[PDB]
Amino acid sequence: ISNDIAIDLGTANTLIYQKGKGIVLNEPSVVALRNVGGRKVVHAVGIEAKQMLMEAIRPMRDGVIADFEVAEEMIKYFIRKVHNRKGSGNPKVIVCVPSGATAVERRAINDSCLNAGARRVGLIDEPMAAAIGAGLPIHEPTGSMVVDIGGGTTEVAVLSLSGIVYSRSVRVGGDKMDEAIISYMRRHHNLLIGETTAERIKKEIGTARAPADGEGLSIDVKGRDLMQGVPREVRISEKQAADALAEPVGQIVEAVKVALEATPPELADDIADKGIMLTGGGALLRGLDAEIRDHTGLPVTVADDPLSCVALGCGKVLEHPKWMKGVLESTLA
Ligand SMILES: Nc1ncnc2c1ncn2[C@@H]1O[C@H](COP(=O)(O)OP(=O)(O)O)[C@@H](O)[C@H]1O
Ligand SMILES: [Mg+2]
Repeated sequence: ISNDIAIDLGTANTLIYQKGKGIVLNEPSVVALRNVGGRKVVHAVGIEAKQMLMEAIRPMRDGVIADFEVAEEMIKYFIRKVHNRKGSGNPKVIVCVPSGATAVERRAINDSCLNAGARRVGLIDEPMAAAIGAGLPIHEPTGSMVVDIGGGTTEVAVLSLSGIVYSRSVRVGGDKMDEAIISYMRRHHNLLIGETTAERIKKEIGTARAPADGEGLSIDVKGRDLMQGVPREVRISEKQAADALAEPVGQIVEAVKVALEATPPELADDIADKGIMLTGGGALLRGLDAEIRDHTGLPVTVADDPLSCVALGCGKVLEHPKWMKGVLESTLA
């Protein structure tokens, strides 16, 4: 029985695919730090940390390693958590990393896996894993565009010839959408709300396009009054949430358009045929596909299972390592 794993080390969520088992771990990429005698201690990791949240730290939140020690501890914790005692002790590991990850960041990730016992580590770039999981024909000379909207980043890439031809990331994704909602409630309604409430609003009435409709549906939002601090409830409409999200949505649209203008022709025309493939959790924002379509004049398809696409692509590379080439940049023990 195998301990080989592929890790989607996301800005917001970490997923681990295990050989012969599938996705065995899907947890937020968060650590709870405790202050003990002026020292900071990694007290809890993942869903256990989120459930007890001490200071919250998301060490990968912006698509770069913010805290190396904490990121390493988080990686080791997750690897240890999925380890099977009755399985091999020296597994092969794949980790998905952002395209712009630096040598130092990549070395840190490789070392984390080697220090947890891996006999070999291969790194794969996020948009390649996303394309593979979305089922894009990244072997053909046909141009493909994938737009992966995650937590702290959106990555856009043009693929062909088993390779990335263009890639660019911007620090706008689902986190900035939540922050926009938090900011809207504070400035427009004098109401302090937390990330959990912001995410519920985004999922329930959040949308990339205002209702022609008028104001659309509405929900009740519970928070604390800004000046007072007393619990207060405020009704918010789909129109209002659309207003709140307009700015980060606009920045995601701009990222796609910037990528398009930088797309080396020939490839331009291969794109307007089958369009753009959206993946990542951020792609689940209602109407974002239509909004991108309307402002690029390009067709837009949302990948099946956009939250899991990267993990499933990594898993496919893990299971069928002969299927493709040098998608992996590898390091042995
Ligand atoms: N139904 C939904 N509507 C809008 N956003 C969503 C939905 N479900 C999840 N998300 C968002 O997806 C983002 C996480 O996407 P993910 O691809 O896991 O990011 P990363 O790979 O960077 O960790 C979060 O900001 C989360 O709020
Ligand atoms: Mg991701």
